[PDB]
Amino acid sequence: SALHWRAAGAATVLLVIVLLAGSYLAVLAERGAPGAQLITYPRALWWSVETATTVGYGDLYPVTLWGRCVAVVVMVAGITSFGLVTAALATWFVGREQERRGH
Amino acid sequence: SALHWRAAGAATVLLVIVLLAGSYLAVLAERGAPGAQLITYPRALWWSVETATTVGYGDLYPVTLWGRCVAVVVMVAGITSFGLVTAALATWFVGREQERRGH
Amino acid sequence: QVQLQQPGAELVKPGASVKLSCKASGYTFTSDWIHWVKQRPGHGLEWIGEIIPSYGRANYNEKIQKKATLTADKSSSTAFMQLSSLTSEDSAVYYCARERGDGYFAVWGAGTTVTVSSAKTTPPSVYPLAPGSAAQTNSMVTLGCLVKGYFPEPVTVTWNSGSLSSGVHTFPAVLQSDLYTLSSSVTVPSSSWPSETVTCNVAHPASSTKVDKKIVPRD
Amino acid sequence: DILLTQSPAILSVSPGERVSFSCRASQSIGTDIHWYQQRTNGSPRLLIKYASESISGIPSRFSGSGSGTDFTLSINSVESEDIANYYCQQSNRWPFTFGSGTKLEI
Amino acid sequence: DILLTQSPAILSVSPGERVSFSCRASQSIGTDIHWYQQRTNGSPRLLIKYASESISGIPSRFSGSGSGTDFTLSINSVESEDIANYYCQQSNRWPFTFGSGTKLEI
Repeated sequence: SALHWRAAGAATVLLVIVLLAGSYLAVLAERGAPGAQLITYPRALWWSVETATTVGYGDLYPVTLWGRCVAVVVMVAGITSFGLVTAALATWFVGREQERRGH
Repeated sequence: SALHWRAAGAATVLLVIVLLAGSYLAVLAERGAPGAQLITYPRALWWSVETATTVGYGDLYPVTLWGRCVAVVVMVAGITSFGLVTAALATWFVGREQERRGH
Repeated sequence: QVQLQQPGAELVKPGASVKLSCKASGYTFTSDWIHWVKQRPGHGLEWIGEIIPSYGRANYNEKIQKKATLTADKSSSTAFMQLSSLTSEDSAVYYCARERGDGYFAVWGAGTTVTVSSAKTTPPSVYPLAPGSAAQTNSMVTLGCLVKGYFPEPVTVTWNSGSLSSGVHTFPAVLQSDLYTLSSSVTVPSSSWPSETVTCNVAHPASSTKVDKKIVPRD
Repeated sequence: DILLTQSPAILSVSPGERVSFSCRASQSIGTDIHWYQQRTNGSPRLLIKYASESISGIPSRFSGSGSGTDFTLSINSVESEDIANYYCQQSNRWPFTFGSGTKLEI
Repeated sequence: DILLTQSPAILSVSPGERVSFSCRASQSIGTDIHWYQQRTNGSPRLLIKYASESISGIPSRFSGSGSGTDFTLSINSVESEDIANYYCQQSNRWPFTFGSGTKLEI
């Protein structure tokens, strides 16, 4: 198993873990802030997914310092994992194309 | 036809299919949930596109478990297809640059 | 076409149940929803529920007492609404309507009059209404026929098999001792009668009867 | 659930006059409002969809307007066949709901 | 903080009748409303969650409806064991809050 597919798999598993820990930590950070909506676990999980994908529905967001910090980690983990998959696909394409040429 | 252009084409067609199935399945998941807006097909189609691109207008989103699950598939199919196109462009650029050097 | 076909009437004893049908025609898509709408006499429209037949998933108005269960037969393009444990509150016209998943009801059924009662079904008696011997006529003449002693609603009164629409009132029925009575009036040129035949057709769906009565001068 | 208020409940107008039915939504629903006409013992008939879109077969006499919460159905030049109950209906949010109805009277 | 208005405060109904408790939220809270029953000197009992979801052990007689600001708890066929105080509660926004309560009376 080549490095890029291992990394892609590792990144995926890591992202799922970041999503779950982020849903938990967001609820713990946001309860106690008046007006916060990011305060039950199922919808926090939905929120951490829409944050990692940057899908931008705007139905849920953190209002506290630590929930925003948690949100930043989730954004970066999401954007980064997806970028890694692209890099892994590009390594595949570039290698399969060397072969098509002989090299 | 090299692998990366076939994959890019395959991904594009696949994404269109995910968009159509997602628009249908979102309406089926969201009707029956009070307050849901993602409940007619034309606007669900618009919604599945803004989800696959992550364009984040926030005018429509799912409120049920299964509509959110459908939304996740559409997010991932979108982000992934676009990443594949980047990987395909990078394979092109890297090959065309080998040639410019002789190799 | 007629795109949504519903039975005209169902009579239901209190506590019992009835399964209303709605047969669809015309263009049918996998994406179509069939809705059901309740209209109690003299009141507004009330959304009951919806089904997508090409999947069988149904949703309901949760704001009211759940009386209904929606099913569909893909084979026969028929949608059914099972109304259970009915009381007088459930007496109404129930329409089905088709929605292409784009929000509005393009086409409706004629509706099914549901009557919750213990009274016997009774086909109507139909009698001529022709002027008396001393009535002088204008250039018009008014005829009619009297639809008496039927249960439940409704009856559908035409004249000459529908071909005679201008000059026609049918009155709302009155209810006495658990039977309905109405009359229906028709006005034709005094010249044209009786040389030209005039006949009311009274249909009573709940008894599956349709009868004719010619209006001829008093002999 | 979205409440659709139609007031007044009865509208008395003289023949050939313009007439306007009000339909007000309890919250903003874009243009996701449709209008039905129901005459004495007939079934409802789609008149106008998405607040202003014509339906084939409906006299040009009928038009619709509004967006947000306040919707109007209009009849240039009223005539006898327009006697009916007029209902609005929203598809913005589940469940679909109907206004309480406005009777036209000449 | 989200205010939950329950009016009227007392509801007088005859046995076997349907009955409806109102709960109105000061702002839109989706379906994030729950209903508790508390009888004389007992603790509150979850009846309905998320505006309409059944709780195992609660008579089918109980149902809920609403979304946005206006919520209704309903009892088909009231009976004596239903005498109680009925409270709604929201989990949309911190802090959780309770309605002021509606006493059922037969």
